[PDB]
Amino acid sequence: AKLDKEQVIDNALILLNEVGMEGLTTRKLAQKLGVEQPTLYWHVKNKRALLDALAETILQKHHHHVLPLANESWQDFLRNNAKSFRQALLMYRDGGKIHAGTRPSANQFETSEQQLQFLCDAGFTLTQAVYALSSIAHFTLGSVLETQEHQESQINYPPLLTQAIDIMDSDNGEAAFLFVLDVMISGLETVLNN
Amino acid sequence: AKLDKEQVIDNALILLNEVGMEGLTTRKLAQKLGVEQPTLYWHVKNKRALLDALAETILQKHHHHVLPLANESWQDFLRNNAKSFRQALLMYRDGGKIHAGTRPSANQFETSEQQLQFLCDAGFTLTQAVYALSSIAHFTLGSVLETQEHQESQINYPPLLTQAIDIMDSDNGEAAFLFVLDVMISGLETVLNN
Repeated sequence: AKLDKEQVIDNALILLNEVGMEGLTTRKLAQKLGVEQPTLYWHVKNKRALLDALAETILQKHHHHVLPLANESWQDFLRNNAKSFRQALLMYRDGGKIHAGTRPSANQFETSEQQLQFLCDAGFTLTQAVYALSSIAHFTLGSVLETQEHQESQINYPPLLTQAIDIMDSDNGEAAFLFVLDVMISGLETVLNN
Repeated sequence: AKLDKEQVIDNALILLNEVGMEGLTTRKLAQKLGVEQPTLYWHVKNKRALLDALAETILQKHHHHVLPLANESWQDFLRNNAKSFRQALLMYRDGGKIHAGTRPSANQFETSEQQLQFLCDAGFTLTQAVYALSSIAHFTLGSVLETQEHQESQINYPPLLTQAIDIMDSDNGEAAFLFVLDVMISGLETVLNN
């Protein structure tokens, strides 16, 4: 057959888990596909384009809470959107690092617009809606980077710090994530007050 | 002279700006120092140990709001700690990526303990204090990763999304960062209520 983009990206996702972000290169991916680099080039012009395509595909495949459910409040929508995002980023090795800085793809323009419109319809200004979505994206990304790096690891701390480390690490940052997510929702409610 | 750790790390910081995180390798750093790898080994046993040392040194050199100022409220302390952190992470190429997952070093144990004690003294439970500090760290890290990747880059979006991109990018995420930081503070105030 012809080499198609889905075939390229599915093979790349496999390779990402096998070797990690740093290890992933277009040379290696070409080898895996049994083509030469000029052939792969038409699909992914360089490593950064490859990583962008991986990031987009991981969300498309695994980040499903991208619109509010029927009757869902904006509070529940942000909460569930964040949880869905976090789980999607945790699906692949270096998933957080891969995601950072990427934009929505063409197949996500529609739902990204609807998110913004939804929040505006809830009473947020456009600026406040943009910032609210950024709050969830950035906090979630930071949370995932932290847990992935701690996991990826394969000493006498003071006592409060020793408890702190145990509190963050013992569930891979889940409880802390939930707590902050409710903190953010409550602070946004406060923004809507004035 | 003898090769000392400060000399190793200062040279590594230079190399980090020159080549980036991915490009940075112990082979290249050995070359820069004019030593062989077994000699460098005694300082940094591998790349991950090198990156940990860079992360720690960048905070030591540039992240100065690590304790509350005389008379500072916990609200102002978290705000200024976050701002100080963000600026420190932006000082170096891939500063955000480098930082992710690292722990405080021995020279930061004292101030990390005092941060926790301070928040407890303000009325936070230890668990709430740990989570509050995580909220600032993770959100700030996500904010910096996003701006660094957008900058590091060297198309018809729908209209709200087009405005969203402009709102986030036009000041490298500064206004959004400030807004969320106040959102987090307000939500934490709400936590202290109950």
